[PDB]
Amino acid sequence: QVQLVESGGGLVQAGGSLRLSCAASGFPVNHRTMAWYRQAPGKEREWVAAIESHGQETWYADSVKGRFTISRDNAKNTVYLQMNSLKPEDTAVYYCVRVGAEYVGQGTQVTVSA
Amino acid sequence: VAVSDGVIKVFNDMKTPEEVKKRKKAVLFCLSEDKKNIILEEGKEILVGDVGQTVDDPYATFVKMLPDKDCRYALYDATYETKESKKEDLVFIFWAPESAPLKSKMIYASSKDAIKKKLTGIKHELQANCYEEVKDRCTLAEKLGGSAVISLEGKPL
Repeated sequence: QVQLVESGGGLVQAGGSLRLSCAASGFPVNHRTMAWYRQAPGKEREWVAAIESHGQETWYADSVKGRFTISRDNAKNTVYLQMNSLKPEDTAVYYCVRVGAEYVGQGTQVTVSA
Repeated sequence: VAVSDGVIKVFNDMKTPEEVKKRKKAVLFCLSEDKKNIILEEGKEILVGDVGQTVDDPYATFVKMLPDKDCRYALYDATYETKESKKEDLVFIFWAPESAPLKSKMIYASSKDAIKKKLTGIKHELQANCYEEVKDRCTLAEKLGGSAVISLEGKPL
């Protein structure tokens, strides 16, 4: 029943902007702690942004502070990651997950060309 | 976040009658004060020798030790049965309740991969974000051996 469907990735020029979306079903995004992490091939996952359940307190990794914003639309049951000032080091597959739950979607590829 | 020696030792121990009574049945791990290390949480364990003496239902006692508003890791040594076999396996548990503060919760969430890599040979993981999930014996049973598991921790499912 639970689905986490990321989209919005693509190839972007360094310095550009992109907005990722995760369309969720089977649970309400405003009742879970939703987080974005990214994974480059052969590397460990890097958690980059999260938004708490009920309230909207946010958390950001130091590597994306000042450049990324996480948000959600409760009515659309969707979580977003607004990215600005993208860098080659941001190239990765991006995943949107529930903290404390096992299941993960397929992610969306972001590629930033120098 | 570093993993303390103690966590490394306890895992390897869990992988004479008096010595057997000192083996861990369950153990909780938490962040150190400076949030730079994952350490044993003092006193938050069940020993094999506790069971039948001060502990009657170790899984229920384990759940009672989970904090309402903070995250934890844990190892639980679970016994379970299918129709044809009786098995015992370690389960790595990540406890992340919704009302835990986001800042340290994200440290726990982002550090889970690093601690699990220290627990070489760990075969099963249960993540939970509320008590209804962590108390779901059917869910633990399914994380352990799927739909073939019919009893768990000495009780029928």
